[PDB]
Amino acid sequence: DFPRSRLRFKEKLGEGQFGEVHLCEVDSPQPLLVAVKILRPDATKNARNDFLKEVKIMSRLKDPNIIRLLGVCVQDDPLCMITDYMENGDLNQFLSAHQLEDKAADPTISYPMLLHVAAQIASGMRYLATLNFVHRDLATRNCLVGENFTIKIADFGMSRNLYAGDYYRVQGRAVLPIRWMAWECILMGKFTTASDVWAFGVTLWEVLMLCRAQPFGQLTDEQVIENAGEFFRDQGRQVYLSRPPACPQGLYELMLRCWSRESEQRPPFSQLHRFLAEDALNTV
Ligand SMILES: O=C(N[C@@H]1CNC[C@H]1c1ccccc1)c1ccc(Cl)c(COc2cnc3[nH]ccc3c2)c1
Repeated sequence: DFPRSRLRFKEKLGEGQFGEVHLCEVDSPQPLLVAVKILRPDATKNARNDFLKEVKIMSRLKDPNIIRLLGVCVQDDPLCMITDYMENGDLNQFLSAHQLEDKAADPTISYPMLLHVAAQIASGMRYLATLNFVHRDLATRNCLVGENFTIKIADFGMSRNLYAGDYYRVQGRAVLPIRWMAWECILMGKFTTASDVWAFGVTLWEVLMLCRAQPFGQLTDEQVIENAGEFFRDQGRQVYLSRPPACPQGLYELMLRCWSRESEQRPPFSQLHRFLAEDALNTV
């Protein structure tokens, strides 16, 4: 374990339902930067329980493209959770700050780098699928960026003010990221690896949009939920995200497969990874 006194708190990186995250320095790792989650100052008994369960969940996750648990604070110390610090933060904010490189002639990013970003996400999801672990909230806002466009999948919950518009809230119900959700999730509220594939399709759409636009952004929440009904009724009235400017038709057809009505017809993450890492390179 690790002593809290050995951590040197530098800045606040975020705040959630049952904890808050700080950038810390460590001078005796056994000047190293890490991210540390601690209880909120109004921490309840309920929050502490959720914190302990989060540690158990994160102890499971061991993959280059999933955030990893480096340690926890000592038994006697106030609770903390330590992970790698991803120095470029939020993938949504990161991509937002770039535009697609102009081949003919302001930080930019190339189409092959967008493929590399998306492939890393697919590799992380491929790993989670081997654990039969369902993410339930895959989106660029839940991905983190490190050095050299390294991507790790995380999950920061559904309460951040910055992304409030990405969730549909009804009193007494689970909060729902409806614009990322497969039709069967919207109608029947249950999540699978196949619905993670659907969300990956939307996440891939985000990446190729350079996070410039909300999925179905000109449709209301009510219209997005009704669209799920049109998938169910299967009478050809359902609608899809449009092809991003940066997205070749061949890659768009991959995305459309992620949004297949039948869960079994959606590509597995192994197929998605292969396409993004290899096939798509002839579309450059
Ligand atoms: O995502 C976490 N927890 C989810 C929720 N439950 C299980 C787990 C999960 C992982 C992966 C997939 C699904 C769920 C989580 C927990 C603690 C900490 Cl400190 C961080 C890292 O925060 C960082 C690291 N670098 C940063 N740079 C700039 C900001 C920033 C924040 C993330």
